[PDB]
Amino acid sequence: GTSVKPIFSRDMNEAKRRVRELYRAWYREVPNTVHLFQLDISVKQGRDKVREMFMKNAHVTDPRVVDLLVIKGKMELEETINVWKQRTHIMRFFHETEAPRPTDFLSKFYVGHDP
Amino acid sequence: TQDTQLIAVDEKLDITTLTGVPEEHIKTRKVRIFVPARNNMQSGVNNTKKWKMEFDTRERWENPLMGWSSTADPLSNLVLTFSTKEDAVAFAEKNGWSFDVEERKVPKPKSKSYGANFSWNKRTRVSTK
Amino acid sequence: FAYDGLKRQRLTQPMIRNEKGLLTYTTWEDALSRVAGMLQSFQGNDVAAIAGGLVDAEALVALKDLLNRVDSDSLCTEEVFPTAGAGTDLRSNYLLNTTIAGVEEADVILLVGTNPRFEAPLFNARIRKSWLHNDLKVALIGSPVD
Amino acid sequence: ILPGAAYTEKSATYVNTEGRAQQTKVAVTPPGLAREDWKIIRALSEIAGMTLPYDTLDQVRSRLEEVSPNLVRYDDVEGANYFQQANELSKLVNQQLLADPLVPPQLTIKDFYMTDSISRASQTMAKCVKAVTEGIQAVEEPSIC
Amino acid sequence: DTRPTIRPRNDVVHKQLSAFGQYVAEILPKYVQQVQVSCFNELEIFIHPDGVIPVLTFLRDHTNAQFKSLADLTAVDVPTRQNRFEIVYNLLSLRFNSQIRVKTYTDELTPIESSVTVYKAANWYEREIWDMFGVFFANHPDLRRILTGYGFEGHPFRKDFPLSGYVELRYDDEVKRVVAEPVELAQEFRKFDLNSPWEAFPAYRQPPE
Amino acid sequence: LHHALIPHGKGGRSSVSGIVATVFGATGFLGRYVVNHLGRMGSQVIVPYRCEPYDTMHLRPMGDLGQIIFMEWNGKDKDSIRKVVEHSNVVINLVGREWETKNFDFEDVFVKIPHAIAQVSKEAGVEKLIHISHLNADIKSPSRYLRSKAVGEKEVRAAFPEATIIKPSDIFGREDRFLNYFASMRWFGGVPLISLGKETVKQPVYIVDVSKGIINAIKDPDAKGKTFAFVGPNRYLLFDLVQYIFAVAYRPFLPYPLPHFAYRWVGRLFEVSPFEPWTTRDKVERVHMSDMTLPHLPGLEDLGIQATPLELKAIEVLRRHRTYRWLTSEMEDVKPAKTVNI
Amino acid sequence: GVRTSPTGEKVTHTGQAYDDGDYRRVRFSDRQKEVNENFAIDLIAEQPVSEVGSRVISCDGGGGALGHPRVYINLDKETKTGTCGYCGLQFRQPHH
Amino acid sequence: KLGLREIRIHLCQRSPGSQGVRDFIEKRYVELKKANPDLPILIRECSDVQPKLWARYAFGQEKNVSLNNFSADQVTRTLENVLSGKA
Ligand SMILES: NC(=O)C1=CN([C@@H]2O[C@H](COP(=O)(O)OP(=O)(O)OC[C@H]3O[C@@H](n4cnc5c(N)ncnc54)[C@H](OP(=O)(O)O)[C@@H]3O)[C@@H](O)[C@H]2O)C=CC1
Ligand SMILES: [Zn+2]
Repeated sequence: GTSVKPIFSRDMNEAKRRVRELYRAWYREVPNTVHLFQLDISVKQGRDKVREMFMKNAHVTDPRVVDLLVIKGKMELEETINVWKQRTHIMRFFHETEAPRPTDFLSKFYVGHDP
Repeated sequence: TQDTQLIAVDEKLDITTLTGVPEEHIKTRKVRIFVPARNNMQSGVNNTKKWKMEFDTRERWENPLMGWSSTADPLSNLVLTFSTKEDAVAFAEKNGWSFDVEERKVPKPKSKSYGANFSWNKRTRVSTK
Repeated sequence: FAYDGLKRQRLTQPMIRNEKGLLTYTTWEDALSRVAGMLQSFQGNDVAAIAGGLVDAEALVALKDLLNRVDSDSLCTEEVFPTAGAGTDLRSNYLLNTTIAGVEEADVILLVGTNPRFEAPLFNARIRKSWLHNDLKVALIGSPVD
Repeated sequence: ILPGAAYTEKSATYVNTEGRAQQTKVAVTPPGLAREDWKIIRALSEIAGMTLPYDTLDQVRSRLEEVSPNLVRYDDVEGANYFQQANELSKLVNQQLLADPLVPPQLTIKDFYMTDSISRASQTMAKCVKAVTEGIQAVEEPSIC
Repeated sequence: DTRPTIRPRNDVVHKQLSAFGQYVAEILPKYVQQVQVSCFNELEIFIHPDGVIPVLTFLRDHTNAQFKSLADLTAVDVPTRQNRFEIVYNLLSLRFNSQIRVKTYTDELTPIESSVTVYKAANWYEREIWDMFGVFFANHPDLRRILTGYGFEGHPFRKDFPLSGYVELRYDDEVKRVVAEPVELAQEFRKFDLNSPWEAFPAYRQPPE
Repeated sequence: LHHALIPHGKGGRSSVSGIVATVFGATGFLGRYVVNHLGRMGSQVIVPYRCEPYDTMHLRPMGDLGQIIFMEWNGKDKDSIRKVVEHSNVVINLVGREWETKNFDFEDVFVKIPHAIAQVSKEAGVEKLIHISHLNADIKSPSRYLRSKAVGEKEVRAAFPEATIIKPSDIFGREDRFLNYFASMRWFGGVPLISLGKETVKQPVYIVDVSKGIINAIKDPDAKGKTFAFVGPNRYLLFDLVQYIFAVAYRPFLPYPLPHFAYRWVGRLFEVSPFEPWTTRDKVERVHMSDMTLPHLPGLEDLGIQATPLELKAIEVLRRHRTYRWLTSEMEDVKPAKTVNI
Repeated sequence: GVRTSPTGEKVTHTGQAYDDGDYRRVRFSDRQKEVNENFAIDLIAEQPVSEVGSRVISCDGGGGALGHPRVYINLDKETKTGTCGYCGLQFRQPHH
Repeated sequence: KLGLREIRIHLCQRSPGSQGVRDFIEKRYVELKKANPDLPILIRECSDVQPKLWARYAFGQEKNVSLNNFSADQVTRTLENVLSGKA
């Protein structure tokens, strides 16, 4: 029924807690990768990208779900500070080559039959 | 049943946060839950006993080099069989797809009688067998 | 065997009249702009629309709303139904009230001024099926068409 | 000559002769540069200035629900009523019958196939019309299948 | 044997394993939910998810079982079943030259205790299952992607995942680095509806629901 | 529109944008990026070439199968141009070099052949010819290159009235020969600037913006006949620009004045090399030519492309020139240079 | 057989030919449009019709297992010579 | 002029709340049509739909008013109010 087995967190609050030290670690992590990975973006240009994912992932309310991606974020952070990823992998977050996609209905109508 | 700190979560299941479906393919795409129609040129009915969920069709343009059927919708050739309808739809909300449900069309029960082929007055006498 | 019509004479791109009076291909913008430009000018009951045969209910309601924000309640259609009396107000008038399946339990029928064989072939089959089994008494007033 | 889609290139809602609104799903996308039908008027309204409210397919059906509540309920004959009041509303004018016998436009198999734009355009329909107009031997497709 | 095509049947092994099926069921009635032996002499031990650690230790340590080799650790994602994923273990008993299969069920969210302690082989199999399917395994030494590319999102072996995927790759010169783009096939995968509309096996006919 | 040119598919590698481009002289700095954007959206590019096909290999992996087909053309033969631009709708002209080979004078690669593509394209039936010429193009400029470009614009416009003329300022990028020019100046002792280069204001523009400018110009139905001037956001005095370059490269800056007649002599000596010259007398003049401001000329923002300041994407060009010491140094280490603004 | 298009292209057996504008034609320039001259359509017409006398005639296509599945053509309609649907060889009764 | 371009009622065939409007159209409808022959009183009906009245005025103008559990005379006044302002 409603009773489900929680992963680590026991309600929203410490689920809200775990997203913090992920942000705590990510924020401390940005400037050294920009140096180590020889990135083209600025130190400022990394914090927003770290930031914008977080409230992009904001409609989520289930405590089990919240703890599930905080592990994925931790793993992504894990596979970043050992330079396991590469310049291309990190840059894939910046949708650079992909041209901007329209948003208004009229532009959708002009390009092709798609919602 | 487990004594493993059973929290009573109530919010409806939504794993769209994790499946990784890109933003375009999660909201805009509409899935249809239906029982496949019996192929009319056949007669067997084995293919109409499992609910199937399929996604809407998108653009199909011909490749310039050689005439192809190139598309750019990954969720095109993806059907999923389901035992019962409520179990099929439970997948849709869980994956947050705007669903459309049909109903299980089944052949209505007919009454066949070989004696009718030769009646005395009823106008159902078959002209030739 | 009508799917091949979909591959026959088809419209692909917007076309507008040139200087001389021959339709020429053009982009979507100017075709819409020309329509939108002079739809803006005329208003009132001088902007009409005659829906065809194979039309979408979504298309009908879109045209109805667009052509009523210029206050033109002249939305017409090819088929003609008597507006005297209920007209379109009462749904019971302009539809098959008995439903198609209902003809399989009717006793007598009165086909009036129509040829259902070529107008609605499936509807004629149900009459035949009920005529075959239930022994319905078909009556026709109009053409002696078979 | 704003080009629209066809009845197999959209997700429209066609209602039958007994008031059973049925949805037609998209099979093949519209050819060339043609778009959907409601996507023409909605796009036309935006540029013109009197922008329509609905922007997606679910939106227009919801509005289509607002105008009439039966054209959204799919595959269910919303059995109407009220035959009798439409009767005394009808005997008002009383008109007058003419002397022309009731002759349907369709009288022989010949005129069956040539009905609509899709049918007239198609070649196979023309072949069937040819088949029934002249004798019973001037129609054959060479095939040794 | 007059029949030269039909595979021979080994009833002695069938009886032998079935008796051991009653054995394991009686020893651990707390977790074992169902036990069956297939026609080709394979025993499936249907356990409850919390029994992953206790039951496995029994077959690995009990003198009369001695299953001391983790053959494989897989899951078959069934979108139909309420808890879709179904984790499957295969164990081989060196002393009794027999193979056993303990199968358990799990949804996307509920985690399964990692069998690394009872079977240190499971450790790398543990990582693959999460990577391909998304079944998270509790108290694991190091859960991480093992197969997919670094930063790859989604769980590929999941049925809802498309065959071609969502992300392509190519070299783009204005950035002088490999970049990811939305998938755009030069040819869509021609799916084939190669299913006979006639029943194939009257023996396995489902009940007339 | 022809049925094989109707746009199709979401913009991508396998998408049919509907453009049959004929980018002339794509085997270069400007040509490298323009095809990349053309290849990205999906567009048959004829990409004629004259050099060894090996030098065109990097041109290959930027389009779908059968989309970057190559053809062999000669600059002094009309028939080669006609074959290359026969079946097409958009022609991009990027021919032109910064030196004077014995087989090609400056006026040639900027009038003679650019006349040839311009004239033949009109006869063939092209509709969107786009010819590129320097923004500073003056008829009486001290340098022949800048003179040849100016008369070049006049002639192509006459032959092809509806030919969009793009007027870029100095373009910087990885293989730009503009930032690399000053970066390579460190080899020959200090950095010689005439009158310390304190009376020459330059307004460079990043390569990709002009590349997107050409692409947007093709799509734009109003580019017919217009003459765009592609320029960067900020103007920098040349001395401060060189200060910025050597700061980003962290190499020591050793400016010293040099009279104009002596630098011209130095340019003469460097022209002697029978290989790719490093600095010609013409090149010395260009460094002195300040980018004339042409506000009446429609710029870059009208197309839609927002200019990228050189401060952001400067390490791309100059990270290579840095020694191992300051190789990992970031952008914020060096402050933005002062900009004399309009 | 192989004809010549107005542009100069060679129509294949299927009748495919890139038309006048047809931007795709750029590929054939500096190359050739590969066309097979041995057109199957007219390479079977000149084969004579067998005058075998019977009502049902088998057609292995030559070589037995090397041919095509053995089909029985009915040589009864005395207007049109029966042809095997696998190879196109025309068979006919010897006009009684 | 925004006077009564069209009138639309949406009632349920069987919902007890819709009973009131059903009685209204059963008795007080023919008189309404004779009073305003030009004005179309659409009676688009359905099932499990609460009794509801729609009014269509001039350019893109529509107003809504529910008829839930409305009595017979209650909805006659409701329409009488709607068509009172024939502008
Ligand atoms: N900052 C800048 O560099 C600016 C440049 N421009 C103009 O843009 C154009 C391209 O610049 P950029 O890409 O940097 O130049 P590059 O020298 O890097 O490339 C020139 C291109 O033209 C071809 N080419 C040159 N001369 C001939 C010839 N005689 N016959 C055939 N092909 C020839 C080259 O082929 P190959 O490599 O084999 O010689 C190459 O494809 C030039 O006209 C330039 O003056 C305009 C404004 C600013
Ligand atoms: Zn044969």
